[PDB]
Amino acid sequence: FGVLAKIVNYMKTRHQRGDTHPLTLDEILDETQHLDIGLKQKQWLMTEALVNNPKIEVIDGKYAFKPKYNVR
Amino acid sequence: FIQMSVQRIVEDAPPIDLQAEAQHASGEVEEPPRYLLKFEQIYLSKPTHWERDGAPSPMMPNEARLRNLTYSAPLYVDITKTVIKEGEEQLQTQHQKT
Amino acid sequence: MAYQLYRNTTLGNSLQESLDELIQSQQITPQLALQVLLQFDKAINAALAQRVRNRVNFRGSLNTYRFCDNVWTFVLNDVEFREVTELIKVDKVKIVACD
Amino acid sequence: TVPKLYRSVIEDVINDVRDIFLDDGVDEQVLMELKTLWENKLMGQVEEEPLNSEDDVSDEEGQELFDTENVVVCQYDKIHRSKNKWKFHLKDGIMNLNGRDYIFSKAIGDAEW
Amino acid sequence: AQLKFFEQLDQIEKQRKDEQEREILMRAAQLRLKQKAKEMQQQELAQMRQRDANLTALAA
Amino acid sequence: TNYKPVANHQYNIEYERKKKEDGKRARADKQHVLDMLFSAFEKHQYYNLKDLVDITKQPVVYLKEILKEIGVQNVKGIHKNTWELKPE
Amino acid sequence: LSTMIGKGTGAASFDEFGNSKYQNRRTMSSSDRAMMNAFKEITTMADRINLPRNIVDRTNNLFKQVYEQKSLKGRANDAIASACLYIACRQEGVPRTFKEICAVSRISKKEIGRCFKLILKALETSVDLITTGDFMSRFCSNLCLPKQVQMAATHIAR
Amino acid sequence: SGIVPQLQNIVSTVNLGCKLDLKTIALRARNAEYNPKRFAAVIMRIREPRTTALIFSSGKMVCTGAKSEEQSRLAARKYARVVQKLGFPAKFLDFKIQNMVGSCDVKFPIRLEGLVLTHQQFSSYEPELFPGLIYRMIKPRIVLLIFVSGKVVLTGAKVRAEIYEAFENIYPILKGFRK
Amino acid sequence: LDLAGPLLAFLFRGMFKNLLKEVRIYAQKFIDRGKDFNLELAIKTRIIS
Repeated sequence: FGVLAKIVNYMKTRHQRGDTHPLTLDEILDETQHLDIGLKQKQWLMTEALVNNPKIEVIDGKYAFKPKYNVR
Repeated sequence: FIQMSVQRIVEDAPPIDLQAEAQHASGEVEEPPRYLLKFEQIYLSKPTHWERDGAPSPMMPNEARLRNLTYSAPLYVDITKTVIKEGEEQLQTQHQKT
Repeated sequence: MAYQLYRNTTLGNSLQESLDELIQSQQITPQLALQVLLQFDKAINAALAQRVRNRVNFRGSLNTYRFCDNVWTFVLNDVEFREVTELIKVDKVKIVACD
Repeated sequence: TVPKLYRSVIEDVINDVRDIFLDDGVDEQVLMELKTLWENKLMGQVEEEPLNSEDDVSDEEGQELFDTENVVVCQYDKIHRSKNKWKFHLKDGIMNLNGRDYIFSKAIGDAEW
Repeated sequence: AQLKFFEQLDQIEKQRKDEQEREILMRAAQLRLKQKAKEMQQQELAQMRQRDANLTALAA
Repeated sequence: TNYKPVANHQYNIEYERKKKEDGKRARADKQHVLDMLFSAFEKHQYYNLKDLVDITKQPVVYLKEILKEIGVQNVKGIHKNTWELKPE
Repeated sequence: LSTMIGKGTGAASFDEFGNSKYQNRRTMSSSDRAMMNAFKEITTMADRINLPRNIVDRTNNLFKQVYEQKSLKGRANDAIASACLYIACRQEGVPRTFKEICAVSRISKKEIGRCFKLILKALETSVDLITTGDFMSRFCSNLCLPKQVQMAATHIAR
Repeated sequence: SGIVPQLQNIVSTVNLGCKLDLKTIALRARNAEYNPKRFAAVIMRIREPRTTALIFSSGKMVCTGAKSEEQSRLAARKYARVVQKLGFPAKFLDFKIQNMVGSCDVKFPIRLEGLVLTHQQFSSYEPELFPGLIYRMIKPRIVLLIFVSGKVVLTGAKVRAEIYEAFENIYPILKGFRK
Repeated sequence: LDLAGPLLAFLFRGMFKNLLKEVRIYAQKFIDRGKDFNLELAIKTRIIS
């Protein structure tokens, strides 16, 4: 679950890049040096619990658009 | 008063029990040490006056009257201190004539 | 994920070579090999800590030393390892220490 | 002596890895094969910026690269030095001198720099 | 492989029995919950313990 | 015998020896400190700065900087305003 | 320029759940509270070795001068108080050893000595060098030696 | 006077002008040690100048142990060149001698009691704390440790001239208290 | 009739309770820090006298 908040921080720096694009969890876990096993499944249960309260927006489809106010 | 009541007042007082407030935030299975103090065996010396040099000397009553000193005697208590740190060993150090 | 000192010795090298052979034969997975190495490190640390009860001495001269992350890397020359039962002479030695 | 300690270490290692071999679901024959192979394998410069004015101010760095000479790996409790000499309370550890291995509990060392 | 699936189902029954056959011992004096809590605590130690391994490998 | 002249009190020398042996907490790399912080938060949601310092074993200023980068202080009815380890 | 309030009588003084004195009185400033605590510590330390009140007053004045001068603001209060007590004993002509002052103060001998040097520099004053005869009376009396033995020891040392 | 103090230690600070990685320096250097729990810098020693230098991540370095100004500068340059060999852009900027220490003997016992009585404004003699008398000279900002055996140690000097001048000032005073 | 003895006994009861209270407080501070407080320093001699 802590690694999950770390993924949130990662996507926050991703916003900071400005190259935010519709993504998924596997590529982030790879780029953050973490694996894809049943651990990813339990942390994805936690991640969907996050999707129930993702003030930092994490939607399932085309997503990650956190800022409630966002133009450039 | 001096012979009985002072000693009885010292003995009647409950022993001092002290322990830390969950120090170090560790497993804390009674980890904070317990310090127990028990006062005993009160002793009184003869009236004594300590000079500016710090050298003790007997104080005669007339000298107290002339120099406006107070006619008093030192009061000493044996104190036993026990440390219980849950290390399976308790050490009971004794301090004589405090 | 342990102290990892004795891996770079005769014993650790032999264990690593055996694990490499089994990996080449596909008999064991690399994760299993790493787990075996970790368990070996634990067991060897415990064994040296417990079953060794002998006191040794040595003297000599120091030519280099390094320290980082609580790891000493002394480099001595013309060392004489003296023990009550036997004496050993060595031209050079490297002492790696950790704690 | 040292071989006997090695055999005891073998017993400890196999006992310690049995539980992992059960956890990972791998058959126990792996441990037997591992032990067999392991045993077989064992037995006036005003403008001072340029530093090139001095050369050969170092020594050969190949000693640490080689490491072929004798190597001692242990743990240290206290290490003191007083302006000339290095003093060593190295605790239980292992030594590799001339191939033959040595085992110790307390190691005391004095060296000069 | 089908037999291995059956053995895994048996291990699931064995863990339920062990957790519940004494979630009762605690009551007589939640076991699964306690185990989960214990597992949660190690994670922090493990990594503090673990990355030291990475630097020690670099050091030696 | 009372109040005998001593160079330094015994308890003080013991405490000083313990502190010297322990040493000052070192400033570790940002990545490892962040990972430890995230695991700590995984334990449960709310942490006080003092015990978080104990858990992380990092300098208070460095830990405060790293925590201000991601975490946020919430004023709460628990006892006081404390840190929140959730970045959002 | 302050006062304080008590319980008074039993009626409206205590209110809904025992308000007490409406409050707690809450008086003063740190530039005086720290000095007050230091004065209390000085009296305690002096009574531990039965120092006379004149030495206590000299110590209090020395501490006031040092505290207002503020070159030792970084040093812990008790160290300053202990060094001031040592200096007052030296100026009064009845020196106590640094170990003797440390025996009654929680501050170590090294810190007491450092603060003593700093206080000497801040006050721009000096203390007469100690002689073997200064400690003869106290040492002999604590050892319960006869007067002739004390005289012999003083003469031998001198 | 016929006596000249001899330098026993010189402290010099020089800025390399570039940030450094202390862990990398510790791993790659020869005689360097790095214990961030104990001290925040890296301690390195070179035997040929027989000196020790502390290297900080800010790029500033302090060199101590040199018996001469030239030895101090050469040792600092050698440490900078070692760091440069480790790949860093180390330079030699604003090298300066922060402190110098000298020692000498007057060859006669000295009555420190009379000395402190005469020069109480500059003297500080506390046998409880330290057996040597501490003299704080004003015209040169030098602190002198005078001992009953006659040994005199001077410290706090930026240049050798300060050491020599301070000894020249103190020698007649000491001659006035010869035991 | 309360003579000198009983009156001084009452006063000494009060002051010894206060002395033990002060020892409790002073030792508790050091115990919280983890230092092994000195008993002689804890006793405030001025209270009784």
